[PDB]
Amino acid sequence: GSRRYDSRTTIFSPEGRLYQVEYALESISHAGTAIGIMASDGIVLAAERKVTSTLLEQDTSTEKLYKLNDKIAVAVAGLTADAEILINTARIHAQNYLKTYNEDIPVEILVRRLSDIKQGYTQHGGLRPFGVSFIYAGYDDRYGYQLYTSNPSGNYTGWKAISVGANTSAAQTLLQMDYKDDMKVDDAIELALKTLSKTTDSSALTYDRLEFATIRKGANDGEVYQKIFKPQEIKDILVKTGIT
Amino acid sequence: TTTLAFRFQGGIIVAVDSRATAGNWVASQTVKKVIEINPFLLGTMAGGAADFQFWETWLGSQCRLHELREKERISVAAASKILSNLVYQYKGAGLSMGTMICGYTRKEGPTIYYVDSDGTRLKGDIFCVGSGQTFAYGVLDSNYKWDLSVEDALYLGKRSILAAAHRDAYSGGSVNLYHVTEDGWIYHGNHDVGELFWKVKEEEGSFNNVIG
Amino acid sequence: TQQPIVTGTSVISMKYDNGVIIAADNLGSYGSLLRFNGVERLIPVGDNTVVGISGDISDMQHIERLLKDLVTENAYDNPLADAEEALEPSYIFEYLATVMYQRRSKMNPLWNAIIVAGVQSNGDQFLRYVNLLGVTYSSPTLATGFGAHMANPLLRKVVDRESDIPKTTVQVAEEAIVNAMRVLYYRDARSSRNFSLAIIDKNTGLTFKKNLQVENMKWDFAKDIKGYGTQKI
Amino acid sequence: MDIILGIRVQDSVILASSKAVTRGISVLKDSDDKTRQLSPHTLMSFAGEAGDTVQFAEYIQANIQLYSIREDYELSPQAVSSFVRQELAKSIRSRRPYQVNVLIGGYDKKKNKPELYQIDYLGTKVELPYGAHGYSGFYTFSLLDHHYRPDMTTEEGLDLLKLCVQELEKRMPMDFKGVIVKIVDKDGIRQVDDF
Amino acid sequence: QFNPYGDNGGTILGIAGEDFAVLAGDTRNITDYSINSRYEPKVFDCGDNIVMSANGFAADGDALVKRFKNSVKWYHFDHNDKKLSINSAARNIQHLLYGKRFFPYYVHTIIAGLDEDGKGAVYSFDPVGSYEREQCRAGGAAASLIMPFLDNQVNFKNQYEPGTNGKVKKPLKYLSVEEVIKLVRDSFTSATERHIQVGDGLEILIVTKDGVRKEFYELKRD
Amino acid sequence: DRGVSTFSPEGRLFQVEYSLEAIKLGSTAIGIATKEGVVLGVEKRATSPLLESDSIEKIVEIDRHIGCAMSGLTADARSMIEHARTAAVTHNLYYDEDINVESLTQSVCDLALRFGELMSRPFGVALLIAGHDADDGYQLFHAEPSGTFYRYNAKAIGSGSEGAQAELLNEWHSSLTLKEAELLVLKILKQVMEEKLDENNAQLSCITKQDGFKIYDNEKTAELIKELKEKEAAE
Amino acid sequence: GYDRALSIFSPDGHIFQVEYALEAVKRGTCAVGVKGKNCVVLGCERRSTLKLQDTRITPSKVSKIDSHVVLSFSGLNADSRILIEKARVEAQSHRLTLEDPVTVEYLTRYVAGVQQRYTQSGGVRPFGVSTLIAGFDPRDDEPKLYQTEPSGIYSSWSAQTIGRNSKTVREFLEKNYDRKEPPATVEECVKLTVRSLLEVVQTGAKNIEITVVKPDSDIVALSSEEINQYVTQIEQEKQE
Amino acid sequence: NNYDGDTVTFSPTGRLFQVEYALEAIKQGSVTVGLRSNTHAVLVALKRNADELSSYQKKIIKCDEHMGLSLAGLAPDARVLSNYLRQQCNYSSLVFNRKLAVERAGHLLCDKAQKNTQSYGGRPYGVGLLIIGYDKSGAHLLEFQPSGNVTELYGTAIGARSQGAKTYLERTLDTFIKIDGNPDELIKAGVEAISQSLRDESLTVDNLSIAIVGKDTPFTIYDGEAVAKYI
Ligand SMILES: *[C@@](C)(CO)[C@](*)(O)[C@H](CC(C)C)NC(=O)[C@H](Cc1ccccc1)NC(=O)[C@H](CC(C)C)NC(=O)[C@H](CCc1ccccc1)NC(=O)CN1CCOCC1
Ligand SMILES: [Mg+2]
Repeated sequence: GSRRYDSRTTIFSPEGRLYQVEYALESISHAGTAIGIMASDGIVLAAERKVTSTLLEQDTSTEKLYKLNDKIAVAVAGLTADAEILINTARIHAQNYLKTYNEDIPVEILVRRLSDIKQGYTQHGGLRPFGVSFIYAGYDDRYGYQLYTSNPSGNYTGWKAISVGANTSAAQTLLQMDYKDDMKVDDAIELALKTLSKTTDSSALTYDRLEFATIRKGANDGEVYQKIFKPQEIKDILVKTGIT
Repeated sequence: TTTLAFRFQGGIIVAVDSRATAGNWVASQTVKKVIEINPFLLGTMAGGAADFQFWETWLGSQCRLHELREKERISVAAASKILSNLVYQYKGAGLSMGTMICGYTRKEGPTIYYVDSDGTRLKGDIFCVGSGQTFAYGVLDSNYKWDLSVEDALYLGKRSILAAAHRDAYSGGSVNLYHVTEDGWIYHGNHDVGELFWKVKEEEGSFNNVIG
Repeated sequence: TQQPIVTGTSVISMKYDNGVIIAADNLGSYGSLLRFNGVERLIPVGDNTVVGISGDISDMQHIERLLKDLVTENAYDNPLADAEEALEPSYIFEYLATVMYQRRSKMNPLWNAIIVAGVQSNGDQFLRYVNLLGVTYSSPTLATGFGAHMANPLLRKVVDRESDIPKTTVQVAEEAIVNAMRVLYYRDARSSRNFSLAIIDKNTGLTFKKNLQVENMKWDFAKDIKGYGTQKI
Repeated sequence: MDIILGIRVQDSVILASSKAVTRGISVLKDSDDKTRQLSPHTLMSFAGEAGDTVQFAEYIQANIQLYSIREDYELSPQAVSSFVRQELAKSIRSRRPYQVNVLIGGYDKKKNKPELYQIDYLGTKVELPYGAHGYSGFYTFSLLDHHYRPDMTTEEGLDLLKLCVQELEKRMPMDFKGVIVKIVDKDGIRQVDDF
Repeated sequence: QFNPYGDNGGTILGIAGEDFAVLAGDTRNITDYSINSRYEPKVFDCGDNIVMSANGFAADGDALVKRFKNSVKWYHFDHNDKKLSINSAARNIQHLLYGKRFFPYYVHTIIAGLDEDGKGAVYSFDPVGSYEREQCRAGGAAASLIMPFLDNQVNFKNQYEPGTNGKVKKPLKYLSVEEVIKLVRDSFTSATERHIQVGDGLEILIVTKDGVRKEFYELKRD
Repeated sequence: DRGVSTFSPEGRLFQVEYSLEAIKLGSTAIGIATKEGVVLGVEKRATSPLLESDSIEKIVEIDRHIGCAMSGLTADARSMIEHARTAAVTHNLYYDEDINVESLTQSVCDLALRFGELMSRPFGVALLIAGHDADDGYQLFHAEPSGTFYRYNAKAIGSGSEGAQAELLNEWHSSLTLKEAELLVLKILKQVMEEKLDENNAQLSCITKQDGFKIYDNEKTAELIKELKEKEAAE
Repeated sequence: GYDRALSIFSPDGHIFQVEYALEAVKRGTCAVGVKGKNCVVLGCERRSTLKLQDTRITPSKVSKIDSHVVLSFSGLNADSRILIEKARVEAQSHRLTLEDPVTVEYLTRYVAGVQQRYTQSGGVRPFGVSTLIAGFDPRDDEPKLYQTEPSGIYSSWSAQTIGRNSKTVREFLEKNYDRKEPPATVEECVKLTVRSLLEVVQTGAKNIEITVVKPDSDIVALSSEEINQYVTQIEQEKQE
Repeated sequence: NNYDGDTVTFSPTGRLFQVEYALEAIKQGSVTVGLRSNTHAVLVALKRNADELSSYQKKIIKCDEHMGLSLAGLAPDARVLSNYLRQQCNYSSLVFNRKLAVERAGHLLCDKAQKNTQSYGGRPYGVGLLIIGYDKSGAHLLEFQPSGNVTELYGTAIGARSQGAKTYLERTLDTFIKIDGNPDELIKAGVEAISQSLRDESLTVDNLSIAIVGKDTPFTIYDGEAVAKYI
């Protein structure tokens, strides 16, 4: 019968590893680098677009950074199509929570459920896992500003600063070097860009090959604002830090 | 029916009548209305015979499975709640049940739980259930004290059923007594109302309304 | 839940020494309207059974198809289909009785009263009744509808108990059936003059009689009856 | 089941609930506690159809306790009340709806404010300074309209509550065998034994 | 609207002796004011020395007997031909009846036989499965006529010892098979006289250790 | 790969035969039947000394009149026991009587071959089912994952089974007392066990008509071990 | 639905998918459980290749199943969440029907039963997780410590360890733990747990987590400084 | 070789190897014999044990008062198929008040076994059955193979060394067929037939298993001291 053609996506190796999860991670390591840095007064999300073409429409584009609700955003590394499936699920999950409790969903609860979905694809169903790693940047009134990451295994962890995708080894060393706890948002913006500038596989880092976003309390009195940077706003912030 | 069970100094007394009716037709005078679920658990029956006889038997099977799985006798609370959760699933379907799950365990002590077919579950010291419950309450309440002896408690339970058996047209036949202690339940005989009424009338001097 | 539309009235039957007789008129009533006149309500199954049906005709036609299909199914992979493993009256009845009770249990009954008459392989007479409720009973004489009220009394004068069966010939038995059919024509407002009759004998086999008529009727005394009490003209 | 009351004062929420359980012409019990603790600082009283009341209360209790363990965090009274309302709002269009009316008294530790929610079996939620279910309201609301002030103490609230119970005991047809009174505040939930 | 139930009348009677048990029932089958059959048996040998009758709505009665007979057959298959005891049969029948608690078998079931000590046993059931072992039980249309007579003659109710000032009761004792059949025959002739749905014939099934015997008697046919 | 319910050229089911190898790796379990009762004994085999041996539950009650011992992948036995207990209690509910030991065993064995492509694989555990009923008296059954069960006068299963079975062949006779059977299980267990036999690493049980199924205490078994050693030194 | 039998027997009588799930446990960070006279302590390793971590929000290694029972694990982190969730639900369901919280043995038996079910169900792989479940039964002061593993077997332990280099720490506990006299106090129990982890960990900084469970739902997690004091004390006694 | 992985695959020469491997499980099974006259039909079965401490595996199963079979191969599969036959016999009785024909019994078994040989996932039955019975067309004997093939015979045998008993019956055909109205003599012929399949072992009291059905004889099984007459 059909047994002949089954890849058996949800099995262990003799060494106790999940083949498909490992190979999905190998796929993600070739994707554009995405960095998340958490400051005391906000969070930065920076991501490098995959080898851009000059005829690509840059201003009306979205590849790396997605909005889950007013208080939470994600940076993507891997298959974009896979990520969007998961993003729409996460967007719906947040609204279910709001409908039920009349309160915005706590960041971790959203992260756990999305990570539990990924876990399911590694234990049952015989389907391939989602080839996606997320960096979650968000705020709630319990833990304040939070950074998380999840990967195809469905395992998630919290971070002060973290990278996913390509050159994470080099990127994590640089972040570990210059990061400190009393850091501000504007400093974290500079760190995020400097790190990408040194770990990029491109010749020089430019505005058209980046996506950028901040989550500050920089709105008027005790409320959080999500800023998805425009092309011209990235061009300005790149000059202001002296990269171009 | 008339059934009662009350808690006291020396444990639990449980008393029931033995009549069954189909309208005004007296179908039986010798019905067992106490279920011996296990050596430490009793269940009383007031309402639909089949429903009680079927489900309280089933309850005993569930209690047996509990002590096999958990290597420990089931609590009175857990036993009563299995039954109450069962009848709640059938709520509206037309089951007719008013029972009392009576027993002793180490952690709980002597315990009585009223359970009925519309899902009510109540822990309590005194309960009377059935068509003649009010007649039993009248005698039981007016003579009840916590410090009753085992001898006096048995008699009050017996006398309360007799009171109802006399007045309630749908209660009678005979009285079945039970005493529940720390060691388990003890059966205290079947007492025909035919002989018991006159014996009580003469010795007690009560029932003056009746032509002696 | 149904209501019967096109209906068939009484089916009557009895036992005699060597076999069984069964009869039923050829009418399909539509309420008070005597709508259909060529309706056969006796249906043979093989050469040893006749099923007489009253009640809803649409359901009767459904039962016909079931019996027809039963004969086909019995013949499958059966070299002795026309011999030892042929359909017995008792097999045909039990099948119908099963169906009738299953349908009543699903609250969607076949709105019929049925009498299965036949002769078994060992020569024994078979005669049993079943209706929409799944109720079954057997008796020397059996009748449905008005037949139960008017025919049975007459047929029971011939065969009142078991011991009267050997003493009853086919001539005497058929005479009693034909007389009962006349009485039903006098008194049943949903009956017709035309009817069918069937004999199943252990010796002469199945005899199916069509297009019979009620005859030798008494009507002459009507001319003398005037008014309803005091009238003289 | 019959009488359940609720009063929100300056620093606490007070719930009063009748003790009688009546069936036909017999008062089966005169010490029934018609309430469940959903979390350390949230209490729900209930009244309605027999069986449904406890079954619903315990079902909610289990769900809130499950949440508390999972998140190692106590849900706000507002959040709990919204969850309860949605469950009742689902229920009303079910094959067999829960015929249960509830009052949710809680102390929000983040806001440092007492909160009282009234929710009927249809899923009709309202936040109130004082609330009641059933016929109780027809006596108590007018009385509380007069005597209630928003800055009252817990002791003033208990006297205000006594005034309600007295009125109910005077004019209500049925004997409801007094009330069990519970207080919800910053320090949690406690029961008044002598009322 | 379609009514799935009907009343086929008739009446049945079970009495238990020391080493025997009888289950009797009239052979008349009726609907409304008509007689369907004068001889339609409704007391059946079900094997393992168990006799059974389900009186009331005949269609349900037949279905139940049929199912119990089948239950006995599969009991043998599944438990190495073990004999089904009367107490085990009774419990099994409860589950058959209660299985249709919400669309009941409209019948009054009585079974008879010997218990595991060899003593006579009679069990009676309501339509939805409640059961009880008794020395004596009448069921069906004329149950209300026959039953009080049995209380008086089998269990000696309301009978005191002459000259004892109504203080000493008449002592209980087992009846012989001869004396029991006398009571059965008198019960049914009395029932036939005063109940229209009872008559035609009486069929009694007697159960001893030796097996199941039958006896038939004529009843008034009006 | 290959199908789960496949036949070998020799005419056996691969997965059933492979599950039998798993049972050979399992700890030893012995059962002996007498006219005075049936005795069941097992090797506990703790993997480490820190493991509390009393928590090792390889002898199990199904009903008051039926007991059970296991060997192999013991985790697989949980659902088998659960089914057996339900079957026993369910029959009591339907028939107001105790269920025959054979009928219980047959019910358990019906689960065995309910695997394929139902569960994904056969059970990796063998069961010794011991009990009593009024018809056939004291009985001992060996229930395999093949769906087959044999009745036995005595039977050993597990790693030391072939050696222990040969010993049971010589030692068993139809007039064995219960006390004699108790010592015989201990004797044979001590022979096939790796570590030295004592009350902590071995467990005894029995089923009698009078007292029903009972697992012995460590104090009771310890005395039977001491009684066994003394008797062997006495000749 | 996906039906494939993934867990199956091999010629030598092994179920490789279950055995390979144990290898995943062997890869996981070390976890240890030690029970004293009046308490149980659960110790857990945290690997130090991850700096720039946010320890406030990062999932903790020890999880509360109820107010009186805790669960730690070794193996796949994502798999453990599914077991913990099921366990927490069953804990509340037990309170609802039995009107009494679960015993530690019951909760363990349930979790172990789930794990077993995944070893002979079609279309699923076993859990790559072994658990240590500890706590106190309702109205009971006897400490309970149980272990489970992917196959589904479970058992009680005076002290036990699982995860990477667990054979080294088990060796330590086997000679250092006296059955006749367990750790009499909370301090003694925690110290022995920390000592055992120091045989394997590396540094006693932010690598060791300790959670103490006491009778009547009294559970608390130790902070960095509190644990560091045990590390400082042990090292000074070692230099001898 | 490459074409025996499952039952859904044909070999290049048109063979179903999984069905053939199931057939092999019958050959390994203990011998059992079936034979009949015009009045009676008899089953004789050599039972097998694990060792001296074990019981002897029961080979014969009752299906109805007038029908039953003996087995050879996987016993659990015989339990499934016999249970199916019990239900089919029972359906015929309840619905049609009719004893199931022995020929129809075979047709139903054939069709049940066949479905397992044409679908993916399933497997063939690993057992052969000898069905005897008495119905409206006299005595019958059927041989069932898990390929689906069912055959009506005067006599036959299946299992290990079944060729010896099959040869004997082929010689004795004219004699035993006319053993009418004599149960014991028909059994004697069946016992002598199965004896031609014995090696090193002989028929003992708890080894032999006999069953009979006939004109005025319900299907009954004889074991233990009840077969001592025929040794
Ligand atoms: C006191 C004695 C009465 O109030 C107690 O409450 C007892 C409790 C004991 C028996 C455990 N209750 C009864 O006796 C109970 C009253 C009752 C009846 C029906 C519904 C609710 C309560 N009686 C019964 O259950 C009798 C039992 C005897 C043996 C006849 N059974 C019936 O009434 C049955 C079954 C009732 C039923 C319930 C649900 C669906 C369908 C039916 N019904 C009949 O027997 C009908 N009746 C018999 C006479 O022939 C005409 C029809
Ligand atoms: Mg008349």
